[PDB]
Order: sequence, then C-alpha cells, then structure tokens
Amino acid sequence: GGVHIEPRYRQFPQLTRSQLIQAEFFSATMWFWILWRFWHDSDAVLGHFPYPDPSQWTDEELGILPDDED
Amino acid sequence: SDAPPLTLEAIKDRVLYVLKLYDKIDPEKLSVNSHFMKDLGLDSLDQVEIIMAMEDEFGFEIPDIDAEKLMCPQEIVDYIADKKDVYE
Amino acid sequence: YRHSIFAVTHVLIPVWIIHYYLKYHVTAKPYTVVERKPRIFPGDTILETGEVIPLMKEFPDQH
Amino acid sequence: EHGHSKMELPDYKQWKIEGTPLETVQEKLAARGLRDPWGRNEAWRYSGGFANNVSFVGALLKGFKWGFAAFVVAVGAEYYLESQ
Amino acid sequence: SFPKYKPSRLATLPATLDPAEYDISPETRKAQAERLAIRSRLKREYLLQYNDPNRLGVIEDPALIRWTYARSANIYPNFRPTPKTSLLGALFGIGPLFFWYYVFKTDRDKKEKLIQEGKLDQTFNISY
Amino acid sequence: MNPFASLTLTTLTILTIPIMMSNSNIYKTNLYPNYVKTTVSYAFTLSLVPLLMFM
Amino acid sequence: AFSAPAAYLTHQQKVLRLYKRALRHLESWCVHRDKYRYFACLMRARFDEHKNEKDMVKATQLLRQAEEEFWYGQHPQPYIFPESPGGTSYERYECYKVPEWCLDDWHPSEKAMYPDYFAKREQWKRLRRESWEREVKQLQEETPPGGPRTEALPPARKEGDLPPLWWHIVTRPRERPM
Amino acid sequence: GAHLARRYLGDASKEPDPLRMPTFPPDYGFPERKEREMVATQQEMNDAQLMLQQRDYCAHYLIQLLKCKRDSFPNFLACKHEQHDWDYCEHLDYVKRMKEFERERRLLQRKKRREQREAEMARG
Amino acid sequence: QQERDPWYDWDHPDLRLNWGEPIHWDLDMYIRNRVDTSPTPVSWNTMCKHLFGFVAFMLFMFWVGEIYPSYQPVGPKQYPYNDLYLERGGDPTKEPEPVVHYEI
Amino acid sequence: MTLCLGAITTLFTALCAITQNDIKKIVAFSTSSQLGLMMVTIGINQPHLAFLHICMHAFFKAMLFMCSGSIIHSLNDEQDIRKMGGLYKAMPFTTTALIIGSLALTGMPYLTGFYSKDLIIEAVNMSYTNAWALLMTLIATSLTAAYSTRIIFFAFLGKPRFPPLVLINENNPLLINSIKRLLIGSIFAGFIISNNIPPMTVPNTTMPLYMKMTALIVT
Amino acid sequence: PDSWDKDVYPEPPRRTPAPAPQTSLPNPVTYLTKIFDLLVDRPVTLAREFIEQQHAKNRYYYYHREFRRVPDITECEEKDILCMFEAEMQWRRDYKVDQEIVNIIQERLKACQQREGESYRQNCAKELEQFTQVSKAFQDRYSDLGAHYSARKCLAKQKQRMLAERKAAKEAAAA
Amino acid sequence: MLKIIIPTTMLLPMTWMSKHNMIWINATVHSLLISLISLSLLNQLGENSLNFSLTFFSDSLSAPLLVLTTWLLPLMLMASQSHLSKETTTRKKLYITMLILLQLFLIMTFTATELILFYILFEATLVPTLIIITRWGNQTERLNAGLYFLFYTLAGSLPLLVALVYIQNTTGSLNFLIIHYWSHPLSNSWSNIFMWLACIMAFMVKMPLYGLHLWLPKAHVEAPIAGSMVLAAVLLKLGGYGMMRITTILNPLTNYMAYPFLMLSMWGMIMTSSICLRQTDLKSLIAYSSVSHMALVIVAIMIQTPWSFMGATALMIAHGLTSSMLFCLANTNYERVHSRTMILARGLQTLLPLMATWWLVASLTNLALPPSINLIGELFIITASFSWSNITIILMGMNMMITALYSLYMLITTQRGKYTHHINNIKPSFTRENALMALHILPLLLLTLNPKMILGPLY
Ligand SMILES: CCCCCCCCCCCCCCCCC[C@@H](O)O[C@H](CO[C@H](O)CCCCCCCCCCCCCCC)COP(=O)(O)OCC[N+](C)(C)C
Ligand SMILES: CCCCCCCC/C=C\CCCCCCCC(=O)O[C@H](COC(=O)CCCCCCC/C=C/CCCCCCCC)COP(=O)(O)OCCN
Ligand SMILES: CCCCCCCCCCCC(=O)SCCNC(=O)CCNC(=O)[C@H](O)C(C)(C)COP(=O)(O)O
Repeated sequence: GGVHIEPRYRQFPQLTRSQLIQAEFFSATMWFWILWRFWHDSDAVLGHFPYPDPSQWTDEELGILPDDED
Repeated sequence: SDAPPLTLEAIKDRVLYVLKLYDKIDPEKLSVNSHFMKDLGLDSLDQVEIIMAMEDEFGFEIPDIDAEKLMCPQEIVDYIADKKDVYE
Repeated sequence: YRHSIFAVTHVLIPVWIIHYYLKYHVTAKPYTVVERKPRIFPGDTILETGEVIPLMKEFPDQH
Repeated sequence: EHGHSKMELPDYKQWKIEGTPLETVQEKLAARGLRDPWGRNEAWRYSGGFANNVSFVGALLKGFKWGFAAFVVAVGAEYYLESQ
Repeated sequence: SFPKYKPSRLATLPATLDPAEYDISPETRKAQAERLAIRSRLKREYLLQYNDPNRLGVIEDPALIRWTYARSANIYPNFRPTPKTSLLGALFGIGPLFFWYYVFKTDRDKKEKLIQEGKLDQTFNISY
Repeated sequence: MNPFASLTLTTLTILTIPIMMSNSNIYKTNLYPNYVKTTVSYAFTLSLVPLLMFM
Repeated sequence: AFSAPAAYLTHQQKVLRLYKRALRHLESWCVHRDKYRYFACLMRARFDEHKNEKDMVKATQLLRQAEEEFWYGQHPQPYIFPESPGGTSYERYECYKVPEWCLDDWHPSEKAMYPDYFAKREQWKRLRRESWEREVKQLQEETPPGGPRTEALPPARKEGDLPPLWWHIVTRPRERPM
Repeated sequence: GAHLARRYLGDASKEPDPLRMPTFPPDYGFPERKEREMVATQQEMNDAQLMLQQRDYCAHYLIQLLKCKRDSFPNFLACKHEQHDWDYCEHLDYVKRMKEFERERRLLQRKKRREQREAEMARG
Repeated sequence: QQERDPWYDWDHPDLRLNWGEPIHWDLDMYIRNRVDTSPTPVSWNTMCKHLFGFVAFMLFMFWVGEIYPSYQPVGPKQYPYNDLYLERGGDPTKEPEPVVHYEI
Repeated sequence: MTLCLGAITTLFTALCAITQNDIKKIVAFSTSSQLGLMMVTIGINQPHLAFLHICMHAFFKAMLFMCSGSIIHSLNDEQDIRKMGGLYKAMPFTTTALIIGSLALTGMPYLTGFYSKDLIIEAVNMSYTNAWALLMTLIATSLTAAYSTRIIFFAFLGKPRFPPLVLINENNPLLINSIKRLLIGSIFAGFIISNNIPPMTVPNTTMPLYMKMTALIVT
Repeated sequence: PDSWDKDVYPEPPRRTPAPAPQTSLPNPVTYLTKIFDLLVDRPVTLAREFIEQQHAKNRYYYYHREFRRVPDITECEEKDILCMFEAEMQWRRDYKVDQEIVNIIQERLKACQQREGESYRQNCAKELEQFTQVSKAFQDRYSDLGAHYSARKCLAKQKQRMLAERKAAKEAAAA
Repeated sequence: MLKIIIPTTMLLPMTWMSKHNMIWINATVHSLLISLISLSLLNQLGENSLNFSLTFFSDSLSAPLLVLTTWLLPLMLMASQSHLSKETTTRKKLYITMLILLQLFLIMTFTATELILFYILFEATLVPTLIIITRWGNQTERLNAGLYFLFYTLAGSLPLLVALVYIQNTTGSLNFLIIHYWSHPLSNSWSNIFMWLACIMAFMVKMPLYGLHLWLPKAHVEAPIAGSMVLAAVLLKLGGYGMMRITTILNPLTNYMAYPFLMLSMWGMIMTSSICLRQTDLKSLIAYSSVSHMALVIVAIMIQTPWSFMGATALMIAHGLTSSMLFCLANTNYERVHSRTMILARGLQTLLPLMATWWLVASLTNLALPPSINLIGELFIITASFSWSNITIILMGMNMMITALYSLYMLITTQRGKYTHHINNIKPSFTRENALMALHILPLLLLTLNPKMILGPLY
C-alpha cells in the first residue's frame, strides 16, 4: 500500500517527505491549538473570580457585636 | 514484518563483518575456516564474547551447550542457517 | 458503486425493517417505547395547546 | 512483491572510535591499563543519521515555531477583521 | 557481605547456590554417570520406538500408566487407619458440615425471630 | 416518526451482519477485514445522528 | 539443544556460564552502549585477576562466592530475547506447526492439488523405508554392551547409509511454518 | 488548608466542625434578617428538571443557560454571557458560604473570649 | 516443572517431560500452567513481610485519613424550598417545619 | 470504600509502572492507574465527570497502544525498551503521535485529557473526603507524568540500540490514517465534547490560586 | 393507538415545546429528520398500507374466553373431590389474574419512572403508593405458601391471619 | 400417551426383523420419528395436567423429561455405531433392544399416575442399564462398578417401597392427584421422621447426594458411551423428579429435616468442584461435574420455593444435554487415543479444529454462560437460596468460580498447547461425530429462546 523502502544495515533508514511533513504539520496544529485556546480561554487555567480574603471582611457584615451586647 | 529471507551468503557476510570489527583478530589473516584458539590464539572468554556479539548481531541467543563448541566461522554460519532454516 | 450497493444492502434494509418493527409491532403494545418528557423552559409554546408559558419574574440583572 | 534488491554490506573500515563517546571509555580504560576490543563494532550507532540527538524539552517543542507563527497570523487576521 | 538467600517451599534454592554442587566426590560423579546412563537407555528406547516407519499408533508409556494407577486405583489398598489419618478424615469430613450448619441455623433463627416479632420491612418481597 | 430509537437499534443490528456473513464465501477471501472495517465505519456514521439529536 | 548433554559440568564450563550470565545482566543494568562496554571491560578485568589460580580447592571457592554475588544483583527483570524461553514471542508460532504425517490423511481431491510435492513425498518415504532398516542394524552393532551411556548418536559410516534416527530431525515443520 | 492544620494541631473547640454548622441562631447577628430570594417557582423549576443538586438558589441562570443552548444548538458556543452569569452567581453563593464559615468562627471566638473573661472574673 | 531445563530436547517440550522417567506424584499441580516453585530474586520471607507491611500501612493510613478528613472553609450548601422537601421524598400532606436560610 | 480502592489502585499501579521495561506493561499499568482515578471520581460522587474521563481516556490510551504496536512491528517484534534507541528521527510520525498522546495523558492544558483530569483534580481537592486518598491521587498524577517521561526518554531520545539490520518503515496508508484519526480525536474531541454537552454538575467557579494550579505544578 | 385501553395504561398529555430557532444557522437535526422521513417512512408506510389492504380482504375474529363462577373452597365438603377440584382450578385462575394485575401496576410504575426524567422522585408518588398497596395485598394473599401451594393452604393462612386480627382487636377494644 | 409408548414397543420387532446391515438406519430414523411425535407433549397448559387415562398423565415437569428421553436414543445409537462395528448381528440387536427397553421404562416412569407403578418402573430401569454396563464395558472394573450401581440404588429404595405401601394403608390411595388434593401435614414425631427418611433417601442416592456418590464415577467411567449418555442425561433426573413429586406429603417436617441434606449438598458442590481441578481422567472429571450440578439441584428441591422448582427443572434439562455432549466428545477423543487420559492427548486444535470448536461450545455451556438455560437454572436456584439465607450465596459464588476453572482447564489441557509427537493415528473427525455434536448443541441454543418450555409447572 506504500512505497518500496530498502533495509540499511547500520545506516539511517529511508524517509519519505510525506511522513516528515505530516508529522511536522500535526505537531504544528497541536501547538497552534494549545496557543489559540490559551489566548481565547485563559480563565480555564488561572480562574476568573478572585479568591476572597476572610480576614479582610469587617465585623459589620459578619454580624459581630463588640463582646458586650451579648 | 516485511523481513527479507536472509541467505547463506548474507549470514556468512554478517559473521565475517562482526569478526572483523573485533580488533583482537587480524582482519587480513582471518578466514571462514579459521579456528579460534589455534589459528587465532584466542581464549575461552574471548570465544564467549564473540558468541554474545553474534547473538546481539542476529537477534537470537544460542544455548551455552551449543555455544561452547562453535569454534569456526563456517560452523557458526551453518548453525545459524540450520536454526533459521535457510535454503541456499 | 461498491459503497452504493453496500449502503443499500447493509444500512437501508435494516433501517426499513427496524422502522416497520418498531412503528407497527413494538408500539402496538403499551409502554414498550417510553420517552423522557422534553424539557420545559419559561417562554416556550406547547404545540398541542398553543398557550404561552409565563416568563420569569424579571430578576435583577447586574453583571 | 517483496524487498529483494541484493543489499550489500558497507565497508567495515569506516567505523571509527573518533567523534564518539567511546573515546572517553577508551581513555578511562587506558588510564587503568585496559582496552575495549569491541569499540568499533558499535560505532555505527554514533556515525550516520544517529549522530545528532534532541533533548526532552526539544522533543516536546517539536512544532513550536510553525504553531506560533500560525497563532500570530491568526490573531492578527482576527484583529484586522474585527475592527470594522 | 551480601544478604543471604533463604529458600522456601514455593521459592526453592538455585542450582548455583547449592552447597552440594561443589563438595564433589567420585561417588557423586559415579551417581551422575549412572543417571545419565539410564536416561540415555530410556531415550534410545523411545527413539527406536519413535522413528519406526511401521508404527501407526501411540507409544505406550509405562510411567504414565503407573502414575495414573498410583493416583487412582492404589490409594485404598495401601490405606491404614492411623491416628493422623483418622483425625484428618474426621476434621475434613465433619467440621465444615457442622460449621456451616451452625452458621445457617443461627442466621435462619434470627430471621424467623424477626419475622415473629415483626420489624424486618418485608415490603416488595413478592417473589421468593 | 421517532428516528431516534430506529437509528439506535440499527447501529447495533448492522454491527451484527458480518457475524452472519462469516459462514458465507466472503469469509474465505481476503476482503473480510476490509468488509468488517467498512461495516464499523458505517455504523459509527449512522450512530452519529442520535448523538446530534440528544445534543 | 542440538548437542547432547554430559553427565556433569566441569569448572571451565561453570566459569564460562557465570561469565555469560554476568555480562547479560550487566548489559541489562547498563542500558547504554558506552556504559555497558566500560563496565563489561572492567568486569572482565576483575574476572581475569584470578585466571592463573592453580589449586582447585581455592578456584572453586572463588566461583562459589561469585555465585552468591551475582544472585544479589541479578536485575530481577533481565533482558530476554523475544524467541528465548522467557521472551514475549517464545512459542508464538507453536500452534502452526503441523506434523508431516498429517498429509497422509488428506483427501484425494486435496492431493490432486500439488502433485509434484506429493511425488517427492513418496520418494522421501521410500528413502526412509530402506534407511531405517539399515539404521536399526547399524545402531544395534555400534551400541556398547549394557546400553548406551550418553544420548549421542553415531553418523553414517558407509557410502549409501544415512545417520541413524534422522527422519524426525530433518522433517522439522519450520521455524515459522505459516 | 491552613484551617485543617490549625484544627488538627491546635484546639478543636475554637474552630467549627463543618458537620454541625451552624451552631448559633441566625438572628444573633443583626435584627433586620433579610431572607434569601428565589425567582424560580416550583412548577417551572420542576419542568426544567435540572437535577436535585442543581435545584439551588442559582437556578434561574442555569435555566437561562439551558434555554440558550437549546435555542442555538448548531453553534454551541453561541451563548457565553449566560454561562458567565451562572458561574458568577455560583461564585457569589460560595462567597456567602465562606462568609457563613467565618461568621460562625468569629461568633465562637467571641463566645470563648466572653466565657474566659467571665470565668476569670468569677474566680476572683 | 517450569524450572526444568528449557534447552534440553524433551520428548514432551510443552510439559518438559521425558519418556520413561518417573512422573512426579503432583505432576498436574506443576505443569507450567499452575503453581511453580522457581527461585525468586528476593527471598520469600522478605517478599511476604514487604507485601503485608505495605498493605497494613496503606489500610492504617486510610483509616487515619478517615479520622482526619480534608475539606474547605465553607458552610453547607443551602437549598431554598424547605430543604427540597417536596422534591425529595414528597409527602405533601404533612406540612413540615419551615426552614429559612440566613442571607449574609 | 470506592474512594479508598481507587486511590490505592492508582498509586500502586503508577508505582509499578515507573520502573518497568516492557512498553506494553507500562501502558497497561497506565490504564490501570487511569481506571483507579476514575474510581476515585466515582467515590467523590461525580459520575458524569468519570464518564467524561472514560471518553477522553479511550481516545488517547488507544492511540498510545497503537503507537506502541507500530514501534514493536517496525522493530522486529521487540517490546523491551532497552533495545529501543533513536526513533525521534528514524520514524517521526509515531514519535509525534506518542508525544501528543503523552501530553494528553498528563493533562496538558487544552487537550482531550485536560478537560477531564483537571476537573477531577479540582473536584477531589474541594471535597469533604479522605485526605490520604487526596495525597495518593496527587502522587499518582506525579508518577503518571514520571513514567510518561520514562517512555519518551527510553524510546525516542538516546542512541540506537537495536540489531544492525534496520527495517524501520511507517509508509503504509492504513497505519498513518488510523493514527491520524486518533490524533485529531485526542486534540479536538475533548473541547468539542466539553462545549457541546449540557451541564450536569455544579462548577467550582472560585479557586485558590495555588490550588487551581496544583495539578499542573505536580505534573 | 386504540389497540390498548388508555385508562388502564394512562399517559400524560405529553406537552412539547415549539421550535425556537435563535439564529439563521441551519441545524443538521432537521435536515436529517426530513431525509430520514423521505427514504424510510414512505416505503414503510406504503408496505404497511399494502399489508393492511391485503388483511382487510380476509377478516375474521377471535374471542376472549369467559369463565363461569363456581363454589369456592370455603363451601366445599371435606372429602368432596369434584368440588375441591373445581375450587382449586378457580383459585389457580384467580392467582394468575392477581399476578397479571401486579404486572400491570409494575409496568405503570416503570413507565412513570422513565417518563418523568429527573423529577421522578416527586412526580411518581401516586404510582408508588398504588404499587405499595397492591404489593402489600399480594404478599398478604399468596406469599410464603411454598412450592406446593393450594386453595386449602391459602385458606388456612387467611384463617390464621383473621384469628390473629380478632385476638388483637378483642385485646385493644376491651382495653 | 399410548401413541408414543406403542411405537417404542414396536421398535423391538422392527430391530429384530431388520437386515444385518440396516439395523442402525431403521433404529435411528424411527427413534427420530418417535421424538418428533413426543414433541407434541410440550404443549402444556396452566391448568391441572394432561390426564390421558387412569394410568398415564403428563405435566409440564414430565413433558420436558419425556422429550429429552425420546431425543436421547438417536444420539446414543449414533455414538454406539462406531465401537459395535466388529460385533455380531445378534449382539448388536441385543444392545439396541436394551436401549429400547430402557427408553420404554423411562417413558412409562415419567408419566406414572400411580406411585407404585412409578417405583416398579423406576427399578425396572435398573436392569438394562446394569446389563449394558457389565456386558459391553471395555475395562475389568466394570463388574465392580455395576455392583455398586446396583446395590447403592437398591439400598436407597427398598425402604421406600415399604413406606409407599404404608401410605396406601393409611391414606388409601397412591394416585398423585388424590395425594395432592388430600395432603395432610406430618406431625413432628420419630415415626414421621423415619417415614421422611425412607421417602427421601431413595431418591437422594441416585441423584446422587454427596457421600452417596461413590457409585457414580465408577458407573460413568466403566460404562460404554451409550451407558454414560443415559446415566448422565436422564437416569440422574429420576431422583429429582421423584423428590419433586413426593415432597407434597412431607410438609412441614422438611422445614427442619432438610438441614443435613442442604449442608451436605452445599459443601459437596465445593468438594466435587475442587476434585475436578485435579483429575487424571476426563470421564471422572465429567462425572464429578455432574455430581456438583446435581447437588445444586438437590439444594433447590430442598428449598421448596417456586423459583427453586423452576431453576431445578431448567438445570436438570440443561445439565443432561451438556453432560451428554461432553461424554460424547470424551469418547470421540478416546476412540483415537485408546487411553482415556487428559495429558496424553494435547494440542488437538491444530489437528481437529471443528472438534476444538465443539469442545469450546460444550465448555462454555458447562461454564454456565448467559443467556443459556444452564445459567437460567443457576441464577434461579441462587436467588431462591439467597431468599432462604443471605449467606448461601458465598458458597454458591465459590462453586461458580471453581466450575469455570476446571471447565477451562479441561479445555486448555486437551486442546491447547503442543501436540503429542508420538501419536500419529489422529484421523480427521467423521461426519457422524460432527452431526452428533450439532444435534447435542443446537437444542440448547434453541431452548434458550423459549425458556418457559423447561421451567416446570410453577412458571
Ligand atoms: C452418609 C451420607 C449421607 C446419608 C444421609 C445423612 C443424613 C441423615 C440424618 C437424618 C436427619 C437427622 C437424624 C435425627 C433428626 C431428629 C432431630 C434432632 O436432630 O434434633 C434433636 C434431637 O436430639 C437427638 O438427635 C435425639 C436422637 C439421638 C440419637 C440418634 C443418633 C444421633 C447420631 C447418629 C449418627 C449415625 C449416622 C449414620 C446412620 C447409619 C432435638 O431434640 P428434641 O427436640 O427433644 O426431639 C426432636 C424429635 N421429636 C420432636 C420427634 C421429639
Ligand atoms: C444408601 C443407604 C440408605 C439406606 C436407607 C436409609 C433410610 C432408612 C430409613 C428407615 C427405613 C425404614 C423406615 C420405615 C418406613 C416408614 C414407615 C413408618 O413410618 O411407620 C412407622 C414405623 O417406624 C419404624 O418402624 C422405623 C424403624 C426403623 C427400622 C429400620 C432401621 C434402619 C436403620 C435406622 C437408622 C438409619 C437412619 C439414617 C440413615 C442415613 C442414610 C444411610 C410407624 O409405625 P406404626 O407402628 O404404624 O406407628 C406407631 C404408632 N402406632
Ligand atoms: C550484575 C551482576 C554481577 C555479578 C558478579 C559476579 C561475580 C563476578 C566476579 C567473579 C570472580 C571470579 O573471577 S571467580 C574465579 C573462579 N576460579 C578460576 O577462574 C580459576 C581457574 N579458571 C579457569 O579455569 C577458567 O576456565 C579460565 C582459565 C579463566 C578460562 O579458561 P579457558 O581458557 O578454557 O577459557
């Protein structure tokens, strides 16, 4: 189904341009897809909503009385 | 697989090729019928090292009982051919 | 041509046989084929009745 | 149809220790007073197309250049098409 | 000074680690020679019976028939009632039966008691 | 009507045709592996439709 | 395999076997070629420091302690050739080996195909038919009294004779019959 | 995590056990006591048949996201604003949960401090 | 019979058996398809100790982690309609106690 | 029980895989580790996420086995990696396919394996579950990255170590097409599936910055 | 279809939403549905029409068998073999009818479970209570009789149950 | 019922008047015709029964057994055609006469409206089987085997006769209909205990029960192929049929009298399944597998629930077919090897591929692969035992695993591996053997389409 490739016996085997260009193209598409998704959808790795700090919240919103009312 | 059907000439050529890369043997003096400790003055350890080098060369390993009595390149070739069922 | 005949003798005929068997014999008996009822969302219209489904209560939309 | 073309074995004198890490093995063995007799038999593994190697990170970034160029041209086309 | 290999029943001792394959004596060599001689006699007999072109059947092996007879039809005639045999037979033929009987009887007694008192939630237990 | 059930059963039943044909003449030729591969590909293409309907 | 075994292994054979096993397990440990070559030369040197040992009671104690060392570092997952008794393809094609006598059970319709091969087959069968009758007498006359000691067979000594018990060795099915 | 390390290496009493939360009345903090508002009724939320775990205070945005997904099927990424709104509402719900955690923690800390002060005063 | 010589030309290569030689009583137990007593690189006792020690340590650490779980600094999720009373079990003729959730 | 079984399974199988020499055995232990991770996902009450991981693992692990089989066939029925040397250039299509598959296996962002495994990690970190199981899962992911590195390094980076008779050949349309379809799958199917299915679980919208990157950092 | 009674196997009105195409992008689902109709439903419909018109030319009827009522085991003599036989056969027929009633209820419950989708826990309460009542009555009737069940054994079970109920009622009422 | 009994009787004069070279053809053709006629009995009804007359009646428990008994004879004739080739015409006619008499006795036993007639035919079946085992048996142990196969059975059933007549002295009749309609409970007394024992031990020994099974390996190993077929397929089911018929009067005593037998069967299934793992003989392995399956059927009958009865009936039918096919395959191997040893003949899939396929299918059917009727009975009995007690499943589960093991072991040792070099008399399988295998295996896969035909009266 392919072309005729001869054995080498201690030399580099024959390589057709088709397989090399196909592998390079597929790797290029993989990396291009990774970069495109990182650019367009970057919150999938870093997040979109910031993590709130529990210590920054004031007692007014947390229903805390100054330890005298009750 | 697409493996070619290796022949007696190919086996002998590969055996001689492996033997000539062994610098302890003079390339211009070695022959197909050269003995190891007699024609070449080798030792038993060198003999087993040659056996293992051929083992790696041909991708199959010879049992020790058969390896310790393969003393000439011609009979090594014939042993490999008998193992692989080579016609000509 | 090979694919043309293959799609007829291996795809079309099984589709015909199964469609007949399901439509005229399997569904002839009750509860043989049961479909999960379609999802209903506000603002939709039912084909059988034609009445419009009431929308939401205009929740406060901000960001 | 089979692969019968009468392939001939290469010349055996081209295989040399030079330009190979077998040089270091030979030097380290001679520093103690020993020699490796099977050095040349494995020279073909460092001679031809196998002479050059690639790092793990270099292997991972196989098509980084073409992919980066494609990403740059695509984002440029998007920028120049949206602004209208 | 390396850790020593300890042979076991299911992991035996290697031949190269045998402390009997070194302290060689002429008696050991004679025994090996006799073993090789009888092995060669048997091999020669089998090969003579095997390469005969006039043979069109199975080569009967006396060892196989002897093994089958010993395993099957010789156990009882060599059986003798001994305390070891009696105790092992009683255990392996009685103990499991009473153990399983006790287990199942206890389980079914608990089940029947729970039926009688009435809190078991037997709902939908139609097919039994 | 109701193409979903028909297609979902049809992919499974057409996965079975080469098993029936394994007693025929095609099983004794070298076209059987390609026949099975084409049958599987056609089954996948047919089963792509119920997935779209569900989606 | 092809050679008959002896009653015992000499010290030389045991030393060679240990050396081969050590080299194989070392190349299993040392994956790369240069590292394996370096360490193999080093181990050959350390194996060579006691070549000229004279007394046998001291040379047997060296190999006995070398077998205790090899076991400790024997790489519990060594490299095995694919067709070796431990390889992944050891007996892969063992089910494709069909005996030659099976061809005697072929239907005449099937034997109509391949006529020349079958003609050669009766030729070989006749050759074996006379050869076996010769070999029985040859092996009976050449055997020593009391039975053979080693299972090594003698060759053919006359002109038209063939080696005794040759039919089942030359008629091996193939390495890869199918 | 820090809470796990503080609870498993310090005192267990000062910080809550999440199984028994809350341990204080809701009206303890402030008296206005605004109630949570749901915009999705029983019938429409049941008709959407989202999930039992999805039937929370964030239901309306999920219903809108399902509706936009059903409306524009072939171009699946059509509606992303609705997905972002649902994610933001879930984020706000989680922030409310964390606020409840911290509020309970501070109420328990204040209770412990008040108890310690009362015990010290009663000791003298 | 797995550890017999694989390079000797046995009359039964699969079984590693010879014609005439006395067959072991438990031959069918040792047929290269069943239990084999071939020597191992590591002693049997040490393998047994390592295996059971690893298993016991894993079980004990799993139990310890069960005692000391891992979670997040959050309260429980709140569900609006009486903790989803109608949608979880039903029984609409009892009118359970209402539960209200504290907005913060 | 399911969580503990999955955690011990994935850890033990990854630890076994890290030191094997047969490529098929290593990929089998990788499959077992992935199954253990999916069992962990079931144990943390995320069945749909486990099904998603099933769907992605099918693609990339099938393609990994296909690449291994291509290597074995081209190398005269050799499975041990000690006799596999420089195949990055000697046979490039299988090399790039296996690199893509290993990157997808290790949960590299925006691949078929990221969209499932990343959610697995986020779900197991934010769940009231066994802490030992969480630690075992993290170590299992690290070991997964480690033996993927081992496969690539020992099969494609070094100098050749096979018999001198070189018979490397990938020029067959069946092999190329079959591998390329699974390449397209393992590249795009994760995104297509994730964006084309209705939501069946609540999202972990908020995340600590270090906890968000924990899977990436450990890998 | 009028083949089965809709009251015995009820179904909801089955309301479905109308299509609401938000965009102008042509979906593949509608095109695939139309083509599937075109080269599947039409030949199937024609074949069914042909078979039906062939059937109409040869119309014949089959009938459901009606069984008269016979005296039960409760009014049967101790050794009257014929009356005992008739009562036993009637009891077996009633047992089969009861089994099929349970089957019908189970089928309705399963159909409710599938149809209601995710809200099956709420919308299938009525079927669940019906199945619970039918199963409880069936268990009281026929359960634990054994392989060699008979009308007499079921009568003895019922008599024991009535004796226990009478004892409990007498104890409770007089308390 | 006479429309089937009369042709079976007329099979004898036809065989005795036939030509010396045409007895097999006539016997096979007319036996197949009789089986086709007997297929009519499969049309049972949910009502009482098919009460033909005062002497014979048919039920949906008797009908599948009758059909199997009628179908077995042609298979036995084809199996015995080979090893009786060098036999004189008179002795071949005697062998066929014994087979026909055995079928007639079994057919009359399976209808048997009256219990004493049932017992008389039950013991009449013992004579032709004994003659077949002791006369046309190859080995020297056959006589001893025959002795065992006799005395055990009689030792079981001699008390039963007394019990039977005792019942007719108190109840007044032994007609199964009157017995069923006039059933009365057995009080907890020593006399009732011994009556229960006398009634049960008669059928326990022939099933066989663990501890009383010593006659079965001997009888199956030493008998010819037809004897092994009839013993494994039909003669084992007599005990189960008798127990299901007679347990109608033993209630409620059985509720506590079945404990020793339940324990014995539930442990003997494991014991025999483990025995099968280490066996040097194929026939002994098949016999012990039969013992395990019959122990499971005994458990099912002792549970006494509708699902137990359904599973017991299905398992009896499926086991009969499977054991008959396995014995036929073993005999086909033996007729070429002439050794009857598992490890002597190896690697047979290289030489006989279709026989290897038949072996695979038979092993899968024995292994209880769904949706075969074997697994239908297996699951029914397992669920019934689980309802009886939630712990039994453990034992059952073990048995299942062990079963598969030895089954595949029997498949792997004989078929897989390397062929024996010194065996060169392995001729290609005849059309007769392949037809026998197909006629054994196709009815199983056709019955799995309509399970209710073998699920008994409690379906
Ligand atoms: C060997 C292969 C298998 C063959 C068959 C084996 C099974 C045979 C076992 C038969 C059933 C059990 C035998 C007796 C059952 C009676 C119930 C008894 O087990 O329970 C206790 C009885 O205790 C003692 O068993 C009493 C009898 C003791 C003497 C009998 C000998 C026991 C061991 C004999 C073993 C020999 C076996 C081989 C025989 C040839 C409870 O005592 P109690 O509730 O108050 O009285 C019950 C009876 N009533 C109600 C009628 C009054
Ligand atoms: C493979 C070996 C199996 C051998 C048979 C095992 C079962 C043996 C069971 C006993 C056999 C005879 C039982 C009698 C038949 C039933 C008749 C009956 O029940 O009538 C009883 C009679 O009961 C008896 O006579 C029983 C006495 C037993 C005598 C024979 C003893 C045989 C050995 C006994 C121990 C064996 C039990 C366990 C055997 C396990 C299997 C080996 C009541 O008599 P009445 O006088 O009319 O009423 C009294 C009130 N007016
Ligand atoms: C990774 C695993 C490592 C394993 C390490 C194992 C231990 C390695 C170190 C071994 C130590 C020794 O040398 S142990 C030394 C054993 N004793 C002797 O060698 C004395 C006599 N030697 C002979 O006779 C030989 O045959 C000889 C003359 C050499 C050749 O003979 P040939 O002329 O006929 O070839």
